[PDB]
Amino acid sequence: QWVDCEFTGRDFRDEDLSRLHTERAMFSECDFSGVNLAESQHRGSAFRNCTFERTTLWHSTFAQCSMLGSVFVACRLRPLTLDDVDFTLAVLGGNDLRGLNLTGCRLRETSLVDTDLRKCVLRGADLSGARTTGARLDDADLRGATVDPVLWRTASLVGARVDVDQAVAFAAAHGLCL
Amino acid sequence: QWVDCEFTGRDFRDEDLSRLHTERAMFSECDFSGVNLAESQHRGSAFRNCTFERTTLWHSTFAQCSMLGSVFVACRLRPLTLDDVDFTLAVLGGNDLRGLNLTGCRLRETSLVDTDLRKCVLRGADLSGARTTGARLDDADLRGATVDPVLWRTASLVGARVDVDQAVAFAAAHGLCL
Ligand SMILES: [Cs+]
Ligand SMILES: [Cs+]
Ligand SMILES: [Cs+]
Ligand SMILES: [Cs+]
Ligand SMILES: [Cs+]
Ligand SMILES: [Cs+]
Ligand SMILES: [Cs+]
Ligand SMILES: [Cs+]
Ligand SMILES: [Cs+]
Ligand SMILES: [Cs+]
Ligand SMILES: [Cs+]
Ligand SMILES: [Cs+]
Repeated sequence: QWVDCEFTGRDFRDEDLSRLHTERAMFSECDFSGVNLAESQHRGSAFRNCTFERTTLWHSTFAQCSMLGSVFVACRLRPLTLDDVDFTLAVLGGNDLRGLNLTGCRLRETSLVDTDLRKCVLRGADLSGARTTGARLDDADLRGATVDPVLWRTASLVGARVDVDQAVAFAAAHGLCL
Repeated sequence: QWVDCEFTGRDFRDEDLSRLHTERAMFSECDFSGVNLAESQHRGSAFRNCTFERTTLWHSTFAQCSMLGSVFVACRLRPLTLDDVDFTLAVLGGNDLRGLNLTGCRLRETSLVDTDLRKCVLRGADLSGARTTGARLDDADLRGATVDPVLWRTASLVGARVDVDQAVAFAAAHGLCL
């Protein structure tokens, strides 16, 4: 258990940190490449501008945690239990996030380039400023999520679930004039 | 002036009928191929299942007239003054109708295949059952018009003006789930 402490510029590479429990641990610029972090549990922690390359995070829990600015490259992120996790400014490009429940999660200015979010639950999520080029949102649930008009012409949306507002914004994003 | 009379299966081909005035003239199955009908004026008349091939109808006026079932092939239809003209079941495929004001006109089960309706005013029009394959509705005004979901994936709509309902139906026609 790492409780009420910080870690800055620490190199945790290729370590086995499975089942780690943290509470109010603030990590800044820590390197978690090749780290095995399966079955870990986090509550109130922050992983700020950290590097997650090929990090294994599946079967984990993050509650009220921040991931602001962190970069995730080819990470195993499913399944995963998230409750109010801030992904603002984070880089999730190219990862497979299919099926993850991301209700009300902040993804402001998050990079979602070529990220697979198929069937993801994004109700009430905030995607203001996210980069969605090549993003796959098929069969995902977006109702009440705040999204920019650019998303409507960048992500694939077959079967995506939306509210009236989004449908209207989709329509205007494809050249119709309201 | 042809007033309160009928004409059935009449052959009017290649006749000069320019400036003709009719009032409650009922034409059924009349052939108007190659006919010049420019500057004509019609009020309360019917042109039912008539044939209009290469007929010249520009600079004309039709008020409360019916065109039910008539076939129009390469006709000059612009400009034109229409007020409540019924085009139900009519064949307007391939004609250039650009810019025509068609407010509240019925186009139920009308064939609009490859018809150019760019910039047309179709407010309050009824297009239930129209066939819109290759139809061009760019910069046209559709607000309050009743249209089938199939129109949203068949006609070109760049800049078309729509209300909230149509935008929503456009959205659902492209795979989004409301
Ligand atoms: Cs361990
Ligand atoms: Cs802090
Ligand atoms: Cs949860
Ligand atoms: Cs969640
Ligand atoms: Cs916003
Ligand atoms: Cs911003
Ligand atoms: Cs004449
Ligand atoms: Cs009649
Ligand atoms: Cs008129
Ligand atoms: Cs009109
Ligand atoms: Cs209808
Ligand atoms: Cs019908």
